Amino acid sequence: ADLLKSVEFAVFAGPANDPKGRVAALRVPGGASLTRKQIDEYGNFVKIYGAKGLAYIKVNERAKGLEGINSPVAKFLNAEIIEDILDRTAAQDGDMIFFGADNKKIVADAMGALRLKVGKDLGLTDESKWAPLWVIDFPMFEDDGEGG
Amino acid sequence: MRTEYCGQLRLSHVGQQVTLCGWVNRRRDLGSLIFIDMRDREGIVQVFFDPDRADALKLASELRNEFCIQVTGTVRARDEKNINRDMATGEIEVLASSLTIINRADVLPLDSNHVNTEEARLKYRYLDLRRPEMAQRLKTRAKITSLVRRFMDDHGFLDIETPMLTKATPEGARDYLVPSRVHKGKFYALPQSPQLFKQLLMMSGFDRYYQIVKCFRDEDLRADRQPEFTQIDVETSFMTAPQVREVMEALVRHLWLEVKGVDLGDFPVMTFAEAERRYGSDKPDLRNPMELTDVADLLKSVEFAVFAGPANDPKGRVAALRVPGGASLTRKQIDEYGNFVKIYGAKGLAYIKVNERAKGLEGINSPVAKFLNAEIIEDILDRTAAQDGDMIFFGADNKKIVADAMGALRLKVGKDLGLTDESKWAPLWVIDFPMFEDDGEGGLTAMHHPFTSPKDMTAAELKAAPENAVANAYDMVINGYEVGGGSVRIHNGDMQQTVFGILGINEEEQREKFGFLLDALKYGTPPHAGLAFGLDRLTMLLTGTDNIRDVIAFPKTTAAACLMTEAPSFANPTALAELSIQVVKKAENN
Amino acid sequence: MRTEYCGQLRLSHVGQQVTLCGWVNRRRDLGSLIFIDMRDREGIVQVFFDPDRADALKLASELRNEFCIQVTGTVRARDEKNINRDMATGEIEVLASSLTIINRADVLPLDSNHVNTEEARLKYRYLDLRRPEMAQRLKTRAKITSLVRRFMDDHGFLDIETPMLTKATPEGARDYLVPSRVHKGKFYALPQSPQLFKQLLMMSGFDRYYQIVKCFRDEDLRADRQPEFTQIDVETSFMTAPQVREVMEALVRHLWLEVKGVDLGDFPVMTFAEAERRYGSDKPDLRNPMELTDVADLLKSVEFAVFAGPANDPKGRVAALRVPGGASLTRKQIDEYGNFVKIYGAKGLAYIKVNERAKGLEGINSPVAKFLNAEIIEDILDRTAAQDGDMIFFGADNKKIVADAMGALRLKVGKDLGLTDESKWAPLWVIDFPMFEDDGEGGLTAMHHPFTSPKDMTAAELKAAPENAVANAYDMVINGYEVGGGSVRIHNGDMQQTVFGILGINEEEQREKFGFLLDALKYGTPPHAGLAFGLDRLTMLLTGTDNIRDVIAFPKTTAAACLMTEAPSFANPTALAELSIQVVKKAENN
Ligand SMILES: [Mg+2]
Ligand SMILES: [Mg+2]
Repeated sequence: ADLLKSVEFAVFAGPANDPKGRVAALRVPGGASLTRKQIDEYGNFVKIYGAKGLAYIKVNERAKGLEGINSPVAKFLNAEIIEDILDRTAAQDGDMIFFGADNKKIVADAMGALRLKVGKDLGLTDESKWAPLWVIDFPMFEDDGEGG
Repeated sequence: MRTEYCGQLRLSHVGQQVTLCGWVNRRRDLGSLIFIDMRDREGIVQVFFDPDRADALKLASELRNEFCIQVTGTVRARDEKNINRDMATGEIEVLASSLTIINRADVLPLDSNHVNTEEARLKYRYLDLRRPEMAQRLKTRAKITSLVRRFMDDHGFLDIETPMLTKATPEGARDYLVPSRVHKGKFYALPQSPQLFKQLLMMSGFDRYYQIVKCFRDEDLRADRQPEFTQIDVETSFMTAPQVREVMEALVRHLWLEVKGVDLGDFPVMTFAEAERRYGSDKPDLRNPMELTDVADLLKSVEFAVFAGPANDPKGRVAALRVPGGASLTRKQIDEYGNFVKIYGAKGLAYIKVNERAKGLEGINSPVAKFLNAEIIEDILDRTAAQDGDMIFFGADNKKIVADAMGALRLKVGKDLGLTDESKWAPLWVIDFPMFEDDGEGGLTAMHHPFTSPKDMTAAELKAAPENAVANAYDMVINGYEVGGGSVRIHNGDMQQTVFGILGINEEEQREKFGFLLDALKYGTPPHAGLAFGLDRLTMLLTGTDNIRDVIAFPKTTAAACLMTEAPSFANPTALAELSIQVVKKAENN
Repeated sequence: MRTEYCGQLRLSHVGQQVTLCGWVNRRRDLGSLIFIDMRDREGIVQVFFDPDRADALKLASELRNEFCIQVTGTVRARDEKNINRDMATGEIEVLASSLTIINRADVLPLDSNHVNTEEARLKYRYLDLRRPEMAQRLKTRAKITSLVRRFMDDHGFLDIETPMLTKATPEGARDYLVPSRVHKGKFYALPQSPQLFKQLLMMSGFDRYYQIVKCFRDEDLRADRQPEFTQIDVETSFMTAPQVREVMEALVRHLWLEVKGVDLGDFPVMTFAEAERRYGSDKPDLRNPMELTDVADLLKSVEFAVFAGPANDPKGRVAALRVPGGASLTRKQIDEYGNFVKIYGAKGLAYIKVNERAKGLEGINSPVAKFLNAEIIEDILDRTAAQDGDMIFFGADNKKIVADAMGALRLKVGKDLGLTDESKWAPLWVIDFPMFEDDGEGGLTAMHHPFTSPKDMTAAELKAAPENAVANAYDMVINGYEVGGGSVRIHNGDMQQTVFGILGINEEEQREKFGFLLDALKYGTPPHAGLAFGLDRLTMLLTGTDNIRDVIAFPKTTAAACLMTEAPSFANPTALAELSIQVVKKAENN
């Protein structure tokens, strides 16, 4: 988000400047080879969780520039912003960066399941492994929907 | 100067010398003999350069992809073994006697035998529109608008232009603003449609109006949703809904005959209420033979809450989906669907496998048969008319949950089991759409524009029980897509006032949202009604595409940007200066 | 539900029972008899209510003008003594048998038995459109577009839509900006025309395009100048200019034959130079037989500063206007003219009365005879082929002021002396326009537009002497009005780049402003020419009207306002914040 608070592109800008939102990037290893068909399916899969789409950036020849990538949103971004993303997400040649731009809950829900799907669909998820962990500091309360 | 178009050559042209202007679509060589697929707007024709002299040839060996050339030669039959079935001109070829290279062509940035992002094609749109597959969709759109015009003009509709620069703060505040250089600080609005002007033209006595016109939306550019879209706009006077539907139906039928050669046949008509019940959609796909059956009343007394509750709830339903030949279905498959319906709010998906009715409870196989009984399952198999082999799926929830879930489940199953003949044309009319609904905080809001009239209510009965009042509105669906809609407007002022009252639109509001109109209704307003067909949809259906961008010559992307011209763009400060506006940004604490 | 239109009924209908729908135009009681002149878009029909049918006559006594009614009656022959030869339905009337008052009507705020101000009419536009004179204009406009469309279709032009949400481009003129809610800080531009998009379509393979589309000029609005106007946009491929004019000259003749029923003949053809040398404008009115003559060459050595000066000025000319029977003019008369030309920035208006060339200088009277001499005056008369009883005015100044003022005085003197036959049609083609025109700021501007091809000058020669380059451009003038025009486009990249150069736009700007255009020219661009027509002017000319606002359903005033809707207006403050913009003071910020 902090990388895109400026951009004129409201699709990113709105939610990046909106504290109840966020622009989330999901880096999928060697997912650049993903297909026109496959991207579109995911596009619709995220909708199930409230997402109004899925912007992407296909990373080909990293150290080559905006020339080294390939993205429908690249023109709404620029050279500097895109290196920051490829860097931050530690993208690699042949990698795929997916974007979720909406209110925190939707981005969490969409990119969270999307993150899971892509893992199984691409077998990046080694399910033979055991991954335990602690999640601490839960909110005290939840919205009750009726005000309380 | 051509004498004919490449793609129109046929066996009947043999012996005729022709002159063709076009482009090289593909080039192939047989030794020194050069074969070229010469293309122009009508399609491709094979042209062969076979001079028995090295002089004449020269030029031809230079031709490459997209060269713009002129050649004059004679038509002849292709040798039986080379006749091309998939080519309108495939039974003939042209033997060139003259060649003129009008203009070369650099190497194309768009790949021919490779895959191109819709991003590149959009950037090189003028290159992509050359593809015969692409040209054709736009050639057909031209025949479609030509057919509409001639049909409308013949049935007495007047083509009368309405303004694009219009009164701002018009509808939903979902429009484009155009700042005025002359009236500093003031704006016009690009129209959602000739919304109020066509009604004015009915007051002005024109009797029937239509226009092929552009419209603008300004929401979040969903895919299939451009920032501007063309509508076949219609308005009539002294006509009832049925009489409006009939003429608009003869239009579509006329379009299918003349374009696809199919006779759509009389359109079925349904009520918004019947549609949600039967198909769980206000836009039913009737290419799918299945349908939902209500069986709530058959289950109002069982002990099983899953059914008993939704069955007894006044705002709940228990829909039965009978899928012919579905008993032969996998736990795996029955589990996918089990999940699939979860996407729309379903908690589950009970089912009854029907193997052999004649044998009774022992004829079925079902996890819930236990909680039911012989009679109930018999009544249900009767209502749904289950044949041995059929599967009965049940969605038992809130009217909405069931509708979207089973609605969706019906569509998926049908495709899956090959039950829906994707190749059938299923047109219909959905009518009697509710009049109102809850808006944001409730109260009540118009399902259509506020000038729509009630179908079967009095101003008082309406003021008395508006919640479920039924509108005199109609929709044309073709294979599950809203392709048109309209309604009968109000001509009785008492009635218009009551609507506004129900709507919460007070006097000051009325006066600024549409005062000239309201004024216009004071001079003997005739009964009037209209409708609008989305031209883009119409064209998608008529050319078998599914991508809205394929029926528009210069479409924008989802982000409403144009990749070729690169609009929208930063404006010149000079210009912003005369316009008396300036770009600003929240100076949030800095 | 009507059965017929009030105005179509003729004797041929005598006998039938008809159901009319429409408005009460007039009402006349004749004893206990009630007569109504019922109206609908086809016209007026007299309706007779007999006391024999008690209830219809009962309701009919409440009918006032403009009531919306329905009457079912019987058509019948009026008596010979009651035939009204001035109504199309003047030989019949309808003996009513039933009446239904659909809606009463308030007294119209727009009086009809009297004349109104174009202003009051525009506020109640809807009402003013109920008038026959008015409604006939729109119906002929519908007829014309319909005759155009069938024409284009028969000749193979495809109707392809272009976008209205465009990219603000360099030069040309001024656009209406449209801020973007998705690309905050960026705009689109309403198109001045499908100018670059139609060429892009000729490069896409479509071969002939046309569209009846809206264009927006945000420059100050003149007399018959609306902010929006409609053009019959045309673009062709593989055709020369003479060929383009041919078919284009055919569409217009067809219009004049189908509409006013006149034949025009082959349009004469004049070059820009001839047109200026002879009439002082690039849109001459050949209805006026007079024509200007040049004499500067004869006045270089005169003492008289009023001639000598502009005659030795490279950018000046001294034009003589021989006005037949002009000697008869009076002093008050000669002075109005003298002042008249002042309006166009000219000085005075020297003159010579030729009473008898049979007396040399003695046969002529003049305030400037003493300045010229026996020789110079003989050449001036010969050159002008002056007749005894002829007046010769002289305009000496800057080429543009002379053309401007002398071509104006040429037209005015035409009406005054009754020398122009307002009844004739004078159509023609003005061709061979220059590529550029001095822009008053140091450089050059495209006479027609940046993409116009030069008749025969090479890129090099064009770099050498651009001011002198002749264009492959043509205008169609009819009676002194520019109805349409266009040019053969540039299909070569170096050429296009070169012109962008002369136009003062640099590589970088060319790249970012016309980059898509510069690339497309690399892929076999075919030769292509086009032309646009002024629909509104065409309709004006064909409906014999001089008020362009009389051919538009809902036009705006000269200040670009809509008195009926009240736009432009203030936009919702919120709307602007969502658009990331705000209105400012002309001074204030910067
Ligand atoms: Mg709808
Ligand atoms: Mg002009």
